[PDB]
Amino acid sequence: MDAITQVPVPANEPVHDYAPKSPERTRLRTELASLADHPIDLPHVIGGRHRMGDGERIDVVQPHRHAARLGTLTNATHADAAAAVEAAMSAKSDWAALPFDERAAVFLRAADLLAGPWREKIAAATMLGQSKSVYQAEIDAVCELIDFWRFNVAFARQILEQQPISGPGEWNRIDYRPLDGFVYAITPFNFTSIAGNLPTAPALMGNTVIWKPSITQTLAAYLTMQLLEAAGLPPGVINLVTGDGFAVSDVALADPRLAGIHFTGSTATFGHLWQWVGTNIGRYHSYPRLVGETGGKDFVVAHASARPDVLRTALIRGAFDYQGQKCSAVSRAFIAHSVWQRMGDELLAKAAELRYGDITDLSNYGGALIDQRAFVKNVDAIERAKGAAAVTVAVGGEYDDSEGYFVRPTVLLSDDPEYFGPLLSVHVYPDERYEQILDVIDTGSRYALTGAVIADDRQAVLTALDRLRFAAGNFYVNDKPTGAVVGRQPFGGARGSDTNDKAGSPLNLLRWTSARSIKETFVAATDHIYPHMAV
Amino acid sequence: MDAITQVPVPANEPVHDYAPKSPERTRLRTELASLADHPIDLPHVIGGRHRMGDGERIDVVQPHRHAARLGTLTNATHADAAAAVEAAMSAKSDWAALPFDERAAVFLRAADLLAGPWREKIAAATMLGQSKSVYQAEIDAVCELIDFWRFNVAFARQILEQQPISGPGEWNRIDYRPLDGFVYAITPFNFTSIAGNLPTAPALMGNTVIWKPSITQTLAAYLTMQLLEAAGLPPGVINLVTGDGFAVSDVALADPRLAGIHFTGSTATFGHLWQWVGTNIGRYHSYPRLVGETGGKDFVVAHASARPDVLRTALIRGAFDYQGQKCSAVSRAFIAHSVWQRMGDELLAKAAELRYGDITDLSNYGGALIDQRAFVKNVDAIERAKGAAAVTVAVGGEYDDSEGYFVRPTVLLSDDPEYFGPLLSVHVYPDERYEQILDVIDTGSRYALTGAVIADDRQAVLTALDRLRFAAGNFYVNDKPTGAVVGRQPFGGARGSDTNDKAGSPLNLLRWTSARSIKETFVAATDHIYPHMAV
Ligand SMILES: NC(=O)c1ccc[n+]([C@@H]2O[C@H](COP(=O)([O-])OP(=O)(O)OC[C@H]3O[C@@H](n4cnc5c(N)ncnc54)[C@H](O)[C@@H]3O)[C@@H](O)[C@H]2O)c1
Ligand SMILES: NC(=O)c1ccc[n+]([C@@H]2O[C@H](COP(=O)([O-])OP(=O)(O)OC[C@H]3O[C@@H](n4cnc5c(N)ncnc54)[C@H](O)[C@@H]3O)[C@@H](O)[C@H]2O)c1
Repeated sequence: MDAITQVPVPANEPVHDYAPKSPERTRLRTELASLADHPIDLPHVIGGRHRMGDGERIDVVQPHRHAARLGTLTNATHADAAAAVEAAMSAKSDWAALPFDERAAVFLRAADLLAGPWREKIAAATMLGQSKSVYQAEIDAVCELIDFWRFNVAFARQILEQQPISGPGEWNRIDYRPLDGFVYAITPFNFTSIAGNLPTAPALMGNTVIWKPSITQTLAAYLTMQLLEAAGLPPGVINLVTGDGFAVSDVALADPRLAGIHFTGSTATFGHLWQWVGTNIGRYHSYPRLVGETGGKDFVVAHASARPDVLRTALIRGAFDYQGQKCSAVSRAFIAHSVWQRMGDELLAKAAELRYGDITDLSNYGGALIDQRAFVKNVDAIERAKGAAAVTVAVGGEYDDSEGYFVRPTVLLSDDPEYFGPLLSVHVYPDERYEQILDVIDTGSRYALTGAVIADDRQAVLTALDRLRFAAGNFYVNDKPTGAVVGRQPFGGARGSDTNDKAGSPLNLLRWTSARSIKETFVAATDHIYPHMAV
Repeated sequence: MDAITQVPVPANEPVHDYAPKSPERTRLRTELASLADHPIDLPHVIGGRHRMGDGERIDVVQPHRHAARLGTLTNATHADAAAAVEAAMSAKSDWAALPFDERAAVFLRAADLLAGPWREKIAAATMLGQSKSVYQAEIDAVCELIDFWRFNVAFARQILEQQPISGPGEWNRIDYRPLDGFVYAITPFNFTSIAGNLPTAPALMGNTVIWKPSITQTLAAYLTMQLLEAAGLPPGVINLVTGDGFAVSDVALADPRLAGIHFTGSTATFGHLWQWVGTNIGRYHSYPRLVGETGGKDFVVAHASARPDVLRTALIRGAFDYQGQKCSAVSRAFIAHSVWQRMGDELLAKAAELRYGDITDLSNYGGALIDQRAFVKNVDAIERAKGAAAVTVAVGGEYDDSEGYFVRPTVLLSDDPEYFGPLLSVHVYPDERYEQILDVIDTGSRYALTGAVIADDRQAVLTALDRLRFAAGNFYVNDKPTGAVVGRQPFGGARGSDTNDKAGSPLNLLRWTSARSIKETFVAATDHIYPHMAV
């Protein structure tokens, strides 16, 4: 090869609507029936070998219909974990020695497979196992994962061409090496996109990986692994180990070849892994790159100039999309009294009518909560709210785990200015207290990933962007604060977090490299003496 | 202001030679006499106030003439440290609210002051206190610090214009916020450039800082502080606390407002601070950004095709420049027998004749070791080498701490393939064992920051760049592996370190920011129902 090649130019994948009579709806139904009617083994995928292991068998079910099994996995044992580590270390040399363009082709090809023949399958599997409506499955499992692959390939190519100045007499270049060691990718239930990206991002840059997906996302994960295999991912570059991950960590965090951890999920899990790696820091051949994101909860503030209709829709969608189970969901709204008079009743009537049920009925707005643990935490939050003097349940609050893990959309009214679920707290404040409410938000916020202001008044908007500059990761104007699209709304971690390097920009990819400068001098000095030293 | 402004285009500052009869030599002598003859108090500089504190008095002396005092500082006490923290937190709001261009002007103006009227003063102070020849002082205290300022301003401006895609219906922008909290900058004796950059880099991006320079670099540091003040640095943006730093850390690492640490120095100090911050992680308002570099030792491998003259000069300069006291110095050479026959005697004769003495005599090649601790470690390394069967002292080895901390350039011959000082170990290997020697280097290297191959044969060069890809940070061809120039040879940390973000590229600056996306949607949805849900 004698070339300076360019990659295809990425653009965001269009979101299909699955409207009645559309051909994608019909294709989705065929995939929904096929996955739901033929449950499978969900094995470990180690050095290209699909194998059930010897650890306990654990079923993956439809959260919205928990009697209906989708598959059964086995809990990784220590020997499984040790096999995944050795297979990653064994694939490394032939993977790192493939040219970037051939590595990139794998992910570009996976993107195009996901965009086309696998589209409704990966969407259906995400709908079924994670309890997502077709819209939620589409923006995540299809569009966001496709965009991660195409955009990462573009970002990587952009990194490779960042090169230094050459002075007279020399040539300086930079080589973006992979890491020495394996990468451990641990992924959450709630996004099939994040589950795919976490292991493939470091892989693109020449690394090999063990991937520990969430149990309740393991159907879409296994199918993501199969898609990558059909795209030409070589055996052992990414190794999938199923289960709770406890035995995987026992092995991986003890191995001196651990190069880094790529994690998204709860702050409790992050802290544990973080303290563990710190406790063991003396064993590692290299300082492990810890790249992680943890949760928060989002807020909306509506100014007296807010459009009522926009506000109501941003609260319903922001709080209740995916049953409030995104990275963050709208949990706290601060609404000016005069705007509350115009849209308060409608917000409550619409929340009352919103349909949660079986997501194979495309009527429904959404599905169930992810598992019995989530359902219990939501029951407890609701009962705490019923008993707290400072909060009234204005609508919702009902729950029933008999057919699925269902919690109704719930709105709490609070007169005073955790869990993940469809619970929205609304405080109504006097219009003239806008600035004082901004201060409350600023003083009490450590865990907002995104905030929003709803206001037509430019001065009110700029006042929010200024005063709340540090009170939230990302910040939205006149829209819901959820649903970052790749290439468009990067970053967005919690306050005080160190998250410039999260998924969605070139900075994540640089975490999976170790850059080196190469300097060549054409005519170097042949006498050591310097001009100052002369008589 | 209604503008999209650009910054001046940076280029590397030219290095003055200080040759006999040059006007810069004459200006340097005036500055050398003035600093040497009028020793000063070296106070703390807190919220713009220069004050001696109540901790013990510690003299700063000429390492090469340790009876000659340059100044006297006081060991920061706890109350001093607490005052530096409060003054930083108190300057923050007016500094963060200055527009980038006005912050940048401070550093561009400091650069131009250092390039011109302060040039020979900051060079003289670095020569006197750190025992550097005029060449060593010039490439560091003047050129590298000037280039850090101008290049950082250019890199920062480049970061600010990295912006996302806007979709139809919206406008997405990115705001590069400063950190919330103060930055703690701890700097080493050996570079006046690093000492300046560490505190000013995060400052450029809107942060405020406490700076704890090395005792033996404190003359040039205090004068750097005065230069920044003459450039318009506002009071309390950077606060200088003198001494051993123990009492400064007691306060800073305990303060919940610690945003990050910017450190360069030994791995023992780094580990200690790192474990301390990890032990206290639960107290901090934000996860502290730990940005640090630690040492190593460098190697040169000469192929049978090496140019003898180039090799000899690269070994002398690489090992003996600044008495071997740079970030890394050439400590191990692997030389093909046939090339050793051609330049071995000359290398030994030239090392024997090389002059180390008082650096005010511009004849000398260099000066003394930095302090009594460095001198003792070098005495011990030499005596260990005299007693080890595997090594012969071929030249040098003599030392005398009576007038200054002087250690002679020393070459050890080793038949088998720590401290910082002028000690070079040479192993001579059979020409045909090139590839086997590359393997030895690779297997035994954890602490090489830079390596070099000396070879005219292209195949031998490519074999070294390939086999030693992971055995060294940066890698040099046909030159000494020391003296990275800003914008030209970035990166260059030790093996397994996490140092993409070190001084010398835009990645260091991003460590001092927290990026946020702002999304505005012009016509957001006014109904929550999705197209899939339709009858
Ligand atoms: N900030 C973001 O972008 C973002 C995105 C998605 C989810 N989240 C957050 O994550 C949580 C959502 O999902 P979750 O419940 O899957 O989080 P979780 O922490 O319970 O689980 C995350 C993953 O870690 C695994 N795990 C847990 N302990 C482990 C161990 N010791 N060793 C190995 N693996 C282990 C789990 O099986 C799962 O695969 C919420 O708090 C949410 O806010 C954040
Ligand atoms: N990698 C690089 O780019 C690079 C560059 C320069 C120096 N270095 C390394 O650093 C060392 C050189 O210099 P050094 O001797 O000044 O290193 P050092 O670690 O002894 O001291 C570094 C700084 O930390 C301070 N310090 C030490 N303990 C402290 C504490 N507990 N709290 C606060 N401050 C504390 C010292 O006074 C000094 O200012 C060598 O090992 C060298 O390789 C590395």
